[PDB]
Amino acid sequence: RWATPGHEERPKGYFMNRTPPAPGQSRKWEDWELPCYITSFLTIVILGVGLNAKPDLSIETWAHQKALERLEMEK
Amino acid sequence: YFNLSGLILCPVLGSIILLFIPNSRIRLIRLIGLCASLITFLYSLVLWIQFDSSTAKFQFVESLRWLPYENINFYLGIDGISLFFVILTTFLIPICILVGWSGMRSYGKEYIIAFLICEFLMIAVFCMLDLLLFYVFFESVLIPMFIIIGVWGSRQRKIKAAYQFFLYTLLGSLFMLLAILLILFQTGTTDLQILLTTEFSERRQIFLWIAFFASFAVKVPMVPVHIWLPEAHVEAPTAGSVILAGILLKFGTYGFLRFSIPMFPEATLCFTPFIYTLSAIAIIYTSLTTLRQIDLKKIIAYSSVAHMNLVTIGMFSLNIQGIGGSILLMLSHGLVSSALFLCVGVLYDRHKTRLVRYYGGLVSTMPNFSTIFFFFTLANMSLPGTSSFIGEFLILVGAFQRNSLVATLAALGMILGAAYSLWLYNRVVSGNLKPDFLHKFSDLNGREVFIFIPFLVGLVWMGVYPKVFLDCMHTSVSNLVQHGKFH
Amino acid sequence: FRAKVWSMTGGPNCRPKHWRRNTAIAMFGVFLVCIPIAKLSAKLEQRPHMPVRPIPSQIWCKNFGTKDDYEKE
Amino acid sequence: GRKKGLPEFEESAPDGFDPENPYKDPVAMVEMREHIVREKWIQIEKAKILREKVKWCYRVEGVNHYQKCRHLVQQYLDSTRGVGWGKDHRPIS
Amino acid sequence: YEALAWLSGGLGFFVGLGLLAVLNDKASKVPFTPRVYPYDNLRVELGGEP
Amino acid sequence: MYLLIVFLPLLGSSVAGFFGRFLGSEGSAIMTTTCVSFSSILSLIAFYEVALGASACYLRIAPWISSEMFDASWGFLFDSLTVVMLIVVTFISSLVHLYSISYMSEDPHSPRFMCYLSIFTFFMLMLVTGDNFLQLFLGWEGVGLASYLLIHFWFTRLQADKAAIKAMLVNRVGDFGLALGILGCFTLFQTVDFSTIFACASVPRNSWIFCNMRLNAISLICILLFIGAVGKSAQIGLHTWLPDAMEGPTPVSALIHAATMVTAGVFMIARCSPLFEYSPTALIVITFAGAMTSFLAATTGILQNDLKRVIAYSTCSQLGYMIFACGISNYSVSVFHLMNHAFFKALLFLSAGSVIHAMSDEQDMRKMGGLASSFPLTYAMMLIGSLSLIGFPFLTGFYSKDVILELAYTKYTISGNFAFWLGSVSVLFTSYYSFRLLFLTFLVPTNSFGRDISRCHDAPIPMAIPLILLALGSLFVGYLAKDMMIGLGTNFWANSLLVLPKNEILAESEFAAPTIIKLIPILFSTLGAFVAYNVNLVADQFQRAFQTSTFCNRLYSFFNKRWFFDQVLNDFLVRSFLRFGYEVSFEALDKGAIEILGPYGISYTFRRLAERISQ
Amino acid sequence: GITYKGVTVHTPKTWHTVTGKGLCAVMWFWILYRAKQDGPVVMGWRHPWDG
Amino acid sequence: GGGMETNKNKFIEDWGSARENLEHNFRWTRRNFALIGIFGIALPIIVYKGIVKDFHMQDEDAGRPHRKF
Ligand SMILES: CCCCCCCCCCCCCCCCCC(=O)O[C@@H](COC(=O)CCCCCCCCCCCCCCC)COP(=O)(O)OCC[N+](C)(C)C
Ligand SMILES: CCCCCCCCCCCCCCCCCCCC(=O)O[C@H](COC(=O)CCCCCCCCCCCCCC)COP(=O)(O)OCCN
Repeated sequence: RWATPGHEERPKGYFMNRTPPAPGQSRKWEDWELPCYITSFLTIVILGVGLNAKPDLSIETWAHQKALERLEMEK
Repeated sequence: YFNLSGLILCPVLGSIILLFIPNSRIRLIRLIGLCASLITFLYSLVLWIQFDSSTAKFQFVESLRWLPYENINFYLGIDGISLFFVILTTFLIPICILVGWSGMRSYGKEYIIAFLICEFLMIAVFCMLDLLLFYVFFESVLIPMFIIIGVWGSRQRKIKAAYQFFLYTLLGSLFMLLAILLILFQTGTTDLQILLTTEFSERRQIFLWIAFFASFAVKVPMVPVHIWLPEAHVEAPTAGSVILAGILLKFGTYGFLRFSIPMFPEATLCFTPFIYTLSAIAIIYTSLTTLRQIDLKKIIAYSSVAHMNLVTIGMFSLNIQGIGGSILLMLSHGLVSSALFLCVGVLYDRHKTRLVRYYGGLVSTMPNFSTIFFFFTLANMSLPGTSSFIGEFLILVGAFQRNSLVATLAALGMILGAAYSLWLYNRVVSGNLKPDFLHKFSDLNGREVFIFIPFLVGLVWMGVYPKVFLDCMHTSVSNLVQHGKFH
Repeated sequence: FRAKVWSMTGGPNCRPKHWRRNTAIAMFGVFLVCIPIAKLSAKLEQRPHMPVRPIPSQIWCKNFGTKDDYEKE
Repeated sequence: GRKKGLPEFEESAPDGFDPENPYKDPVAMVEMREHIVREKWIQIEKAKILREKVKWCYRVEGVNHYQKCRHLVQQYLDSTRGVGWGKDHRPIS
Repeated sequence: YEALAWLSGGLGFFVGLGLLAVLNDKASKVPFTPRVYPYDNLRVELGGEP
Repeated sequence: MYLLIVFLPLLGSSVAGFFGRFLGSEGSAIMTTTCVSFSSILSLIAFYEVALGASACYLRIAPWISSEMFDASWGFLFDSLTVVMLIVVTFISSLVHLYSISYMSEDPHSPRFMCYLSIFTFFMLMLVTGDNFLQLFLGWEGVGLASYLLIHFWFTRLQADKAAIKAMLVNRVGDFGLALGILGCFTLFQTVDFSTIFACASVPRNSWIFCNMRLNAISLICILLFIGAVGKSAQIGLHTWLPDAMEGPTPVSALIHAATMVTAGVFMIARCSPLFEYSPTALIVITFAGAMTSFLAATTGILQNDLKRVIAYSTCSQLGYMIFACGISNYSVSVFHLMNHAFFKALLFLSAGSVIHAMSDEQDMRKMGGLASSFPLTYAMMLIGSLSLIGFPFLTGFYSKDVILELAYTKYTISGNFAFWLGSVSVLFTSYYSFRLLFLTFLVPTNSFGRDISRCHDAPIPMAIPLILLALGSLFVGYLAKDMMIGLGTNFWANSLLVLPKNEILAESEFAAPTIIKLIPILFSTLGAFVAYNVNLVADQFQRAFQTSTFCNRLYSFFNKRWFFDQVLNDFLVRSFLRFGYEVSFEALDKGAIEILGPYGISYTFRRLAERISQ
Repeated sequence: GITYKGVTVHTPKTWHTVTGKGLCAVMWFWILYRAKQDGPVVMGWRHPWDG
Repeated sequence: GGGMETNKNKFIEDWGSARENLEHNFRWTRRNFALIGIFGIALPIIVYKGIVKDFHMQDEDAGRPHRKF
């Protein structure tokens, strides 16, 4: 049974139970979708190029450099 | 110059615009409310960009006079701890708007008024350094939650549910107010920076610590007083009930961090075993009570009670890692419990039973809901790889380093967490399908599918890489642990 | 009633007609994203030991025999 | 409004704080409190760096790690006596 | 409740046979001597001081 | 390259689960199995470049928990010990994947099965390659999660649901000890990594303050770690789950019940070798528990009359043997028996599944009789596997059981002699019920029904190649690995396994053998063969059914109900917990007792005080 | 396989009998092969490797 | 058959909204006194004593005198 074509014209079930419209027209986005989608994109970009733009200043890297230049003073 | 003033003004403008909008224009009310909430969320996120996690002192502060002699005044600001709570508060509310989006016609515009009012109200709580006004906004959240529970409650028995949630809060609130009066009359002001630098009397320390504990033991469910949360929490709308365990439950627990631990260094040490002997038996008793439960909402609330009693152990165990783990666990719980109540409320909005007996075999249908529910149960199941486990592992580490006995009882909590949550999952969405009761039912559409996406991504992000959350607040936790003593 | 539910992981007997075409894409999809895992790992796998015999991993790796001392970490 | 480099607050000592009367100069007590943690994090970090020293020593030497890392094992065990706030033996800082 | 009566006997055999291994004292029945290493039982390569 | 060993099964599982509708029931079967086979080839390459080309590989991806001096990282430890288990897990996982595609061709929800299998493969790869306790803990919990998911593969099946739930609770109670162990060892070293504690793990010699009284520190840590390994090795403490775990599909059971999750608890001890040897107290209790569990399982399996149930007790007996091997500082025979076991019990599991699903899905001994001549292939396979199981002289299983029993005899400690006695008397039981399995099936008149025999169909070719590979393995691997890894000081382990100078008894385990004890377990094996053949083939007129008055039916029930553990433990612990969670906590603590302050407690109090105040 | 009064057994395929026989004969030969070369190891008589 | 809601069986409604209010039953009885005095005043006291004893033993090992608490 590794050569016969499948007996399925389309994957069963509807994605989010939303019945596709007649062919040719769009999905008719809902009122909440557009602001929520643009805010999701803004969140993604802010957390992407904002988090990996903040200088690494903390109590960890400052202490790291300080102890790296202070453990070497054993004499 | 994205300061804290705008973060509080924006929800106020959103509420004010909504007040003068006709009820007929239901299209505009929801759109503008959601837009205001999302703008507030982005304005909170941008603060994380300019946080400057280096200084021990406080971040952006706004000072507004409140008394003729500038004795006490509105003094804003975050240090390292309330920042994440502000972000999560600004993030949960748009989810509240989205979950109650379809049925807004019956709710009206008054539904969004209460939510936005509580929104900037809880925003003004976390970033409020002045001690007294912290109490003013700490109990200001009574009215919005009272209204949400009562006006849009599910069943008719909501009348008795709200009374407990109110009066239990008022008792502790006024008990704290007396301590605030004693502190102000003794010291002279209530500004946090000064009041942390005042030599107190040991006999006075114990009484004031008890007075603060009078209310802070009600917000976090303790053994003597935890009846209000289940009764007044099963009987609230899903959009509203998702922040009783979301932000309304983190006031007292976080209030311990800001107004109890550095405030009374010599009293928390003397009262440490009492908190241990309360929370350790709470995590056992509440967890056992959870097993013999039938309502779908109450089990999640009891699991939340157990999680808060667990985080209380790790908070009073003064460790640089204990407090950080407490904050991580509180954020993770705010995510997972919110997700779980949405998951158990989407079932109610379709069938309206709230009984595990009727539910069964929900894997043969609505599989996406089953997958989401399984993921959030695993998150509540305390598995490594999710943000929770990072949460309670540090709690256990901090407790064991101080006391060996308390750690074993606390870990009994995560042992017993597999007895009720997994049983609920296998008894709701993995049983034998029964067509007698659930004749017909749909699956999640595009709204609730997108609702869980931020929850899932934040859960995984803070579970596999919690570095940024710990990176942003190592200075503040270090300053909080080292206080009063000099060794 | 099985056709009504989506069953995101596939239905019970989900047998698409062009399943071979999708499997070819899926296998190609794994390979194309597997290269970044292999490429990013080349800057890793520090093994200070030198094997007694040559292995075939010297072409894409250089983190062996270099991290000898432990006084400048 | 900062330089692109790592910040440096102060290193020598806070002059205002007097141990005999800890609550005498509130302005300088917070400086002492923050200086304590900013100096204890240095010890924590050097403990971490010596931990990685030991870890790479065990990862290089082989079976003879009971006689070629004892000079670092004794430098680790004594560094955990007063590191951070982790065990009831608080360091005498 | 009758099962607990069988439970005591079932584990009793294990511990009872465990005690019997004490009544024979196979420790003193070794046919050889304790193992010895050079250099103070390999003191340098097991710790101590160089 | 080394990241491809671990991440490819996860990637295959994720893509199969997310796009199980884009790929048919065979697309995922040929895709996930191909990815797992590629991972197996990568593991073989790593074994060639590490085990023989002795140079361990080390790495660190990113910091997981970057708190203060609690450095948690995503690094892995590609060590000589680890790569052997890489081979063991990858080869068996790929063979099981090939095995399942034939079995699951009729089971509807096919792609979900390979999705779960690949999740398990990824989790245990993460566990074995791990180098930090907490980062090993995610694999430890993920193995249990995948075990639950796979036993819960049949959501309709009520028995599977209860079995899965009980397995999760008992495994949680088990690894409670290990979970305590991570932070127990952390409070003495202020670190969680492996390379920084195995460097100096003998220095600490202080005590602690536990719940009741002050005890030792290292010994307590090792005790906690062993209690954690109890949950994932079905020891005397909590072994309620494995006997009831075979309520799900068969191909997974060849991978979860007898091949790999078997290795988790023993590999806990094996990985942390230079921690238990410095805690002699923990070693002795480990030996006691291992011997007790091995004997208990060996005498448990004999009465049961099911294919999967009895062999689960054989697996538990091997668990006890391996736990003892890890309890006497003789970890060499532990890993050697692990490698042998993953062959000669996975093979038997595949054979049992092949004969079960080809006989109208029946797994019984009382009902099914003999059909050996109907098909010789998988019976020859299972006969080879059984011969390895008893450890016939000069076979794969002999080279492990013989040496482990000799090591048990040599050590004269109070636990060595007792556990050697227990192992010697358990050899008789294991050789008895193994041949009982060989005899009650395929060597008796057929007692089955007349419809199932007509509907007979042998093992398909794709499911027979894994059996062929396992048969080829567990006939030469024992001879090939006897010299190279247990050879009196073989130089490939390096730091992977460390044995203290004091407790090193290997040379006198071979050159001081009395020759009257080394070859005795073969004598118990042949005696068990004789008695089993006599009872189950000829002398069964009275030796089979005992219709006496008393003390003989109860003897039957005592071992059938496995020492009433499922009865006494249930009623006295979980039934009591469920009773007192409703009649104590919900009665005299919160609801009813202190509720005299909420509704109907003070509400009626102010319906009298406030009333008599207007007048 | 020929059909009877209830047992209409199907004969095993060509490769499900000869493969089994020719693979089991290997193990049967290997038992004696290891009992001859390395056989003298564990018997108590004639210890090999310079003995 | 067009009702998405449950049928709300009569025998299940009482079972549901009976355990929700147990104040009437759990007011005054003999077993309640024993249960409360053995699991709300007894166990918390025992565990508190255990915790303070553990703190005292930790103090003694370090040598510092135990705090009054
Ligand atoms: C320790 C936590 C780690 C992170 C958690 C994720 C680990 C996997 C957890 C999910 C595993 C799958 C469990 C899904 C629920 C099982 C029951 C169920 O609802 O099945 C659904 C869902 O099916 C699935 O199993 C989907 C699996 C999706 C999960 C794939 C992701 C797993 C890998 C991610 C791990 C994280 C990777 C690391 C990230 C950095 C549909 O199955 P059907 O075959 O269609 O049968 C239903 C019957 N009927 C057809 C009639 C409707
Ligand atoms: C189904 C479609 C869903 C689409 C989502 C994406 C699809 C993939 C989903 C899989 C899950 C991925 C989740 C992200 C995992 C990231 C793990 C590593 C993150 C990390 O620690 O590195 C940070 C990267 O910053 C970053 O850029 C991180 C950006 C992550 C954005 C996620 C936005 C979620 C917002 C949720 C808010 C919830 C609030 C709750 C409090 C900075 O690390 P660093 O400091 O070391 O910098 C380095 C300077 N040298």
